[PDB]
Amino acid sequence: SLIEDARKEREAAVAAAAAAVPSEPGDPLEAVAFEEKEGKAMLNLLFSPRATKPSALSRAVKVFETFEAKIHHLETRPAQRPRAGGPHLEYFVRLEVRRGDLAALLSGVRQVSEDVRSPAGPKVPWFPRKVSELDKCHHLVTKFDPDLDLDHPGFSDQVYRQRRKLIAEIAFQYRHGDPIPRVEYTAEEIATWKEVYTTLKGLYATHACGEHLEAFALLERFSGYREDNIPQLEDVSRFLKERTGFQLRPVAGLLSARDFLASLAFRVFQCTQYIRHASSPMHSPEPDCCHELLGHVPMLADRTFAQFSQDIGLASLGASDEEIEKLSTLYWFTVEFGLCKQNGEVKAYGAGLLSSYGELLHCLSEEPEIRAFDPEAAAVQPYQDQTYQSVYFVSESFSDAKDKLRSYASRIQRPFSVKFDPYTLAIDVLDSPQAVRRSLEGVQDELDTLAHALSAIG
Amino acid sequence: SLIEDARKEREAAVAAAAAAVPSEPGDPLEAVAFEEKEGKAMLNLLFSPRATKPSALSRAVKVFETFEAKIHHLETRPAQRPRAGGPHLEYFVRLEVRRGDLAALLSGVRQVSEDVRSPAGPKVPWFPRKVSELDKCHHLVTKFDPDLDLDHPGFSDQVYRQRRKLIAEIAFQYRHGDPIPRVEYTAEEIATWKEVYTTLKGLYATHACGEHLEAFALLERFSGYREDNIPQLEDVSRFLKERTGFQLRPVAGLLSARDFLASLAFRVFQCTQYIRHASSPMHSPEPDCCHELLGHVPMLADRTFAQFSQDIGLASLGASDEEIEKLSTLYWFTVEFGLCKQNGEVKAYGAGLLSSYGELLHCLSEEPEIRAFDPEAAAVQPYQDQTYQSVYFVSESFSDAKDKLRSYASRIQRPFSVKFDPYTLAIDVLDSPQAVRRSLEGVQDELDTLAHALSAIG
Amino acid sequence: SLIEDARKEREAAVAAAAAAVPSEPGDPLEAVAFEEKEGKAMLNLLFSPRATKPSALSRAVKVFETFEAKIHHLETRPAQRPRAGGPHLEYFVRLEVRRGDLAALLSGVRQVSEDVRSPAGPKVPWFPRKVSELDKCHHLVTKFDPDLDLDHPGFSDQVYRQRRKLIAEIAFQYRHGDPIPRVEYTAEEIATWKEVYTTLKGLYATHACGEHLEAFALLERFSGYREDNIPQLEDVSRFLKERTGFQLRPVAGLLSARDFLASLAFRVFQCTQYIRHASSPMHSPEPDCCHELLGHVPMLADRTFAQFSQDIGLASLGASDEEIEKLSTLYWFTVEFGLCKQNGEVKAYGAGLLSSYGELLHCLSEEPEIRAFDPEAAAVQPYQDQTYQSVYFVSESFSDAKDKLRSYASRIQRPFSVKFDPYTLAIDVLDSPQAVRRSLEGVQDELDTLAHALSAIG
Amino acid sequence: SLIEDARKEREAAVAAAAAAVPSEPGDPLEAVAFEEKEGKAMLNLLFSPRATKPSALSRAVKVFETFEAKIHHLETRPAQRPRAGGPHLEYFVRLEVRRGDLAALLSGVRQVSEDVRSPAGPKVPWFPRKVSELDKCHHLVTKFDPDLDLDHPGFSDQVYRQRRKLIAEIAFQYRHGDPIPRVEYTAEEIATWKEVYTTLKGLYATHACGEHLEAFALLERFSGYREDNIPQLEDVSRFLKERTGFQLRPVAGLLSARDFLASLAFRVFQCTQYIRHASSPMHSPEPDCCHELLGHVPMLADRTFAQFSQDIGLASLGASDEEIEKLSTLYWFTVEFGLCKQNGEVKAYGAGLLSSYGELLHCLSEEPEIRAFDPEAAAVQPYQDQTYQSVYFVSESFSDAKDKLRSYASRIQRPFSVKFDPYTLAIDVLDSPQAVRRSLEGVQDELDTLAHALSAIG
Ligand SMILES: NCCc1ccc(O)c(O)c1
Ligand SMILES: NCCc1ccc(O)c(O)c1
Ligand SMILES: NCCc1ccc(O)c(O)c1
Ligand SMILES: NCCc1ccc(O)c(O)c1
Ligand SMILES: [Fe+3]
Ligand SMILES: [Fe+3]
Ligand SMILES: [Fe+3]
Ligand SMILES: [Fe+3]
Repeated sequence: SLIEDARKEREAAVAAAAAAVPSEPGDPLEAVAFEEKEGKAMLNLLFSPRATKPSALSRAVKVFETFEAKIHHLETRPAQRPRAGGPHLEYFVRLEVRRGDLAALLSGVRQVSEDVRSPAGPKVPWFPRKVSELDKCHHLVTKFDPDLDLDHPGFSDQVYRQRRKLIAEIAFQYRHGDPIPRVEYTAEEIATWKEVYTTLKGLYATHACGEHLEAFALLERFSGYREDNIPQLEDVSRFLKERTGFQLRPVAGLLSARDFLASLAFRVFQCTQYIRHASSPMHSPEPDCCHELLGHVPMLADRTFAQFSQDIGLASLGASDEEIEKLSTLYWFTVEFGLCKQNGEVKAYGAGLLSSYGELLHCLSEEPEIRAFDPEAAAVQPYQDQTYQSVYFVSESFSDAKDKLRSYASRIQRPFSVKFDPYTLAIDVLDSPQAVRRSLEGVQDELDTLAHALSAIG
Repeated sequence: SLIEDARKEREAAVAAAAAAVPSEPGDPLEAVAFEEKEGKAMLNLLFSPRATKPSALSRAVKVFETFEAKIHHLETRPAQRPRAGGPHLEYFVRLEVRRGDLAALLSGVRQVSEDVRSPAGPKVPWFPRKVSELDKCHHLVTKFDPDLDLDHPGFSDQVYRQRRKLIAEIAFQYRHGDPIPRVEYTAEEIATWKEVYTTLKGLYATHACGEHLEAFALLERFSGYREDNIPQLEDVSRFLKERTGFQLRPVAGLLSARDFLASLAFRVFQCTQYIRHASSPMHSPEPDCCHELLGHVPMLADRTFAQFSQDIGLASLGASDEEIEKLSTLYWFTVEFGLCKQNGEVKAYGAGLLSSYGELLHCLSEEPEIRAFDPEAAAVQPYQDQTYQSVYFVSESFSDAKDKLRSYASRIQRPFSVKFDPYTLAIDVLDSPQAVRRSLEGVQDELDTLAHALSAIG
Repeated sequence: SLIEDARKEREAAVAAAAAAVPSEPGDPLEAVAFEEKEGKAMLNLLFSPRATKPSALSRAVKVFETFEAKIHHLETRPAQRPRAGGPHLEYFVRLEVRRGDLAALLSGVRQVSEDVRSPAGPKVPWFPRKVSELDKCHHLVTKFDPDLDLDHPGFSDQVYRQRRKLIAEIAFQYRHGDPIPRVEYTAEEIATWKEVYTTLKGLYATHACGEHLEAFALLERFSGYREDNIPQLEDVSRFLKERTGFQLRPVAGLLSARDFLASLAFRVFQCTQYIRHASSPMHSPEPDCCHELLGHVPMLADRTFAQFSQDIGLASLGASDEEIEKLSTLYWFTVEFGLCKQNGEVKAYGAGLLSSYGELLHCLSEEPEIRAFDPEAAAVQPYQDQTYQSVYFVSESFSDAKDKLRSYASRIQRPFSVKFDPYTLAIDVLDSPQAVRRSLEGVQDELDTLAHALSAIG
Repeated sequence: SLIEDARKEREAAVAAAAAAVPSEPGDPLEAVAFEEKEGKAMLNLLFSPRATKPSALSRAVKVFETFEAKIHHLETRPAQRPRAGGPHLEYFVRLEVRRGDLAALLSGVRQVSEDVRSPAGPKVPWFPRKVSELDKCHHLVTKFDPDLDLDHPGFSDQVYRQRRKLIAEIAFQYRHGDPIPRVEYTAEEIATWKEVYTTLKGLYATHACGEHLEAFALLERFSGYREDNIPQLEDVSRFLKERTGFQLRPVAGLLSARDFLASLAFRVFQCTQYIRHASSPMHSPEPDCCHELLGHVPMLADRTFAQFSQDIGLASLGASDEEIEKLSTLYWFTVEFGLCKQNGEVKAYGAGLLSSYGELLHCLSEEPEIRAFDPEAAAVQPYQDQTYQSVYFVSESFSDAKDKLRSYASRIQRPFSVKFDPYTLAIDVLDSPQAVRRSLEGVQDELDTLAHALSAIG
């Protein structure tokens, strides 16, 4: 339903854009996007006048100086000179005018251009830079939003509502760096956990990826994945951070696509503490604690898989809503439902595959269609809800998927790039060569250390 | 007094070696170092027989097979062939014999060699690999050890003893990953903190490094470095981790040199919660909470300085006690007492310099001797205790010190090398090329990401 | 016929091995391979005695010291300890004994082992290190060897024999660094060249790779590829060196597979000055000057293709005869007959494809089988002679072929590796980490230069 | 006298600039630098009008469109916004106008600005990109220029003039890629060569760098550096190319500073075939064949020294005349006269040091001043002519000099950067990130090859 989530997010965004028009029409000056800085407003205007004699842009620049505005950058470059037949007439302005004088001279600039817009298109969808703001803003932007899910199967029990309230309070009031508040579990949830644990463990020897099996074995040895005791979150978070360098974060409510992908970028995984309804233990209408504990968490213990997911998250940064949907679809057809070709046979590592017993049976059956993984194909192919998936993609080696994702991100246009810093666990934008040099200096230092090591050995 | 600490550690180690002889002399088989594995014992013997005709090593290897021992690696190579005049006769054995049969055939091997030893010298001083064991073992190895310091100035007040008990309980019972337990502060300690804060802040505008000043300003803005409220440890730890990727760890008792250097390697700094005695606010007999908060913590906020310290810690890994002393001396003459040449004039960034008002006055005065920093010279030059330092080293740029330390580590012999992983914050030994290739793969992946970024920009 | 050449070379080598046995049998000491150094002989012996009690290797090492031999390295390590079920009993010796005393004590060592051999297997097939020896030794090893080719079509004309004599004299007496001696061309050869040039150029607009077309256009513009004048070798060599960093070398006679691959490694291509027989202008029984000028030379102007060929040559270094055959087959199915998928359609870049008009027609026809390129598949699939090829491999991008060859070389076992130095155009073996560090230093210097450039730009 | 050469070159250049004014003054449109392309002229104009109300730049841009000109890039950005107090008012234009209409509308643009210039300053001093043009253009630019040197000591003999004619004909008519035309030597020159060879070899055991000594030994072993036979140029060129990857080029006449530095960049060294005058064998008024054969050639055989010289040459590319003088001075105080600190004592490797017996005696004497090498200090300190040098710089390790030169080039501003390609021995400008990525791809490929090698070893 995450593709549904991405579609809902993008349609909500476009509706907001569809509602971003002034209530009162009739003003041709309503499309001039501007922002105000230090009492004045900095903005931009583009003109596309045809032919060559009508070059009255002087009047427009006679407008700009009419109020002693602060010009950041004026430029003019008639089109069809660098490329012919694809661009159109344009000339770039960026200027700061007194907010009162801004409209006054924009009235005069209306005497120069009528049928064009500002040259600056979509600037960027905002994204965090460090883990701290990732928690702080995305809890503030996700405040006061309870989940109803009444029409969903079950969820009519008041005790379920109280448990949801408790989980929401724990997650929403949780800050970064803090330890996971331990949550109790009565007999019903632990019994359901025991049932699902037994049913899934008895079949995990089959159809499952060997990495998943070994990760599960190590976790049940250390973290305590047993039918009797449902594991908490702090212990598994510590284990993952220690070995795979990964950690979790409790969350509830309607998570967007963007925040989830940002979390994925920061090598942190959002999670929910409560589990599915006891009336429906075989499947859950919404992914729950057991879903991640058995579908996401185990295969997430792989260093290469974690790196691949992190690369996905990195590519997700600052991407437009369409690209967000594409990345969500790729996640669905790779992480939630992913197939591997190892030891000759095909095994399953998908989270959704590793979270539903019926889907576990169906995935390796011959009824559903299976094909080799393709980034673009997985990014276009649609999904289904409340029904078994019939189309699957297989990746024999996670390295192959990683490099394919590298290529996909490379061909994905962005006005910048993104680098991750595990030292401070931060994100440094890549829009000027100076940051590239800064990163390369550390790269060279690591290379020198490696050379010293190589000299030492032998 | 850390050079004194390193000297005490090495003399204790050699005394243990001086006490590692059997109580009963007269057995020429007491020097055969051996360890027992799986019911049998794996060990090694070397022989240096002169001339060339006495080559009765066959008898020794007639000894080895006399009990069907498990031979790991037998080798023989007469000396003076590769290098002449510096080595001596040797031949390497490594074998596993039944622990009962081991001594029985060693009796026969005594018929072959008498005046030689085992070929395996010092294997390695054990060191941790991840942060978890760094806490767990080094708290278990440092258990049940209270500090007396009665002869030290003050410390006769029972309330001071109770405060020391509280700090020791907090630190010794603190585990990795846990948040810092907040510790209260009565009027006396906060008043002393206010006094020292005022006295040091009023002079930090002078004689101090600009990095220290800006770090202090940022901390007092965010962490709350003010005379009224003494800052805690969790907040500053969070700040350092967020910006400089550094964290602290409470500790008490007699810290060795080795564990401190290992902590330094893991980008974690050991610290004490209590402060100096109110009777002696001008100086402390032992470094305290204010010492690190004002001497270590501020300058530690520098990315380059933190990296330099981390490189020091990395070089410290597995080093023999003599090298431990050398590294301690370098730390004393660089971190505790370090001078920088910036903006034309000379400023101070040393922790001890930035922790004593009298030493702050004395350091930039013309009475003490000042010279340019040299790694070897700082590693040989001695110290003094309870008195102002007269010899100082200056480093105009922390990068220069960093590369000099790189060179010093390069010329420092080790049977391996060390690499740091900030993703999982772990340590991977460097003794086989395969680990080098593993690291280089990630290096190449980062290079590919940088190339993609460079393609994107422009 | 190059696969035939590789097969002939390997069967000749094994026949020499089959003839490397002493004429007089009956001596169990005839299999002890040894070499003599400075009046003594350095060699090695292996023993595989079963069980554990028969450990009379002492007697063998009682043999070694019986003549005061010079022992380089004695080792002993019973098998089934590191790996069980695949190895067998062994222990390594390497020793130098007086050449007269060598056989005398080998007689005694025969009292210890009878059914085993020396531990050192195939050391290496010798290969050059620089361009100079590549010319000097491989002309000395290929001296006094005329080509007969009488049974081949044509070649009964005495004038053809005289032309072959002239070409052989020019090539065989040509030294490295010298300019190409210009060779005249009478009316017959230039007329045949005009005919083949017209026929191939009229069709090169079709079925041919765009890189080939542009390279041919540039060459005919500069080098002078025209039907009227047959181009010489010095001009095209200068052009290739200037642009693609490649050069040619005249050669005749029966070229082995090894020397050709070594030349390929050194970014130099062996060539013949004479052309095919006028009686058979449509096809040649043996590749000639026009074959390379139109099949090899043009596509060789590609930087990426030249790099790919150079990587092939690099992988060829020191490879055993079987691997030589594999590399030859890969060259045949990639260089001589290679298909590319560009601009949607499939084009041909194979040298043999680009050298035969009939094969040019046949290659893009639907009768022959066409498949995607696979390194292993192309290395196993056989060939045919004097008949059109029915099986072809296609590579959409030369980079894909390059990385596949990288992988193939990686999985190809060698006791060392090879690096190329275009500064001195030499080859440095890679068998010790020190050379790796030496190379990495230059790599880091280039990285620093790139960082300086990046800082400068912008 | 090379500093004199650089000074003469720069004063000639500025005199040409001082003579680049129109013969007829009085036209305020004579300073508008313009170039004509495809029948029209592309150029640029800058205006610095004070205050803010006089913003009549519209009129100037009303001028530009008055003839339907082709505008490449118009920009406007008032100063004091990004940086205050150091820049002045400016706005950038670059436009192409009909060459007849260009002056016509420039007349109107004179009504807008009078006291300013074009915004494009010095574009670049032209430099070659490959070895071929380096020879072709710099022989065409240096055509018909005989050397007089009559006032110089000796050189009154007609036979000397004839020898100079022969050398000039050989060098000036020599093309790249061609072998060195061998030049005969009568009894007088070979006798002088024998004398200087004996005198310099008898002292080269002293005061000389060990690298020079070993290089000389290897050359006299192979190339044939003996008093009886004066060595030619082709043999030594082959030797240097084979080992150090360096080659020579005959040249005569008044060589500029720029062409010499470009040659140095291309790892090629200009040289003269004739030698000094027999009347003055102890010293030469101008450097000759023996000077380079004994001063430049031997120490040039060092890989590190050759790399350092190549880095100097690389930095020299496109540098302005002042920077050319700086580089020349650095060459004089490093290559011509350089001191090294090895084995404890100080030795000499300077070319001029290694070319004059009297200067050889004087250099290691205590009369001249000796100091540690500094790039800036050597780039500012002046010289003397026909007299012994009194000031010398010493570099203990050529790597130190190399990295200091790296830093000096880094701080040297250029609108681009330079990279060398030994594969095709070419120069690729570094002004766009795409070329950086192209280079980095090959760097990564070499890294992958190194990783494969490292995997193979062990
Ligand atoms: N993004 C939609 C919610 C979600 C998150 C993580 C999962 O593993 C999953 O199956 C579903
Ligand atoms: N190592 C001795 C104790 C110590 C630790 C850190 C310091 O900064 C300091 O001044 C003293
Ligand atoms: N190696 C066999 C001879 C040969 C060499 C080069 C070729 O391009 C070719 O077609 C044939
Ligand atoms: N550049 C001035 C001429 C010159 C060139 C090379 C030298 O080594 C030298 O001493 C003098
Ligand atoms: Fe899931
Ligand atoms: Fe301190
Ligand atoms: Fe061919
Ligand atoms: Fe010189």
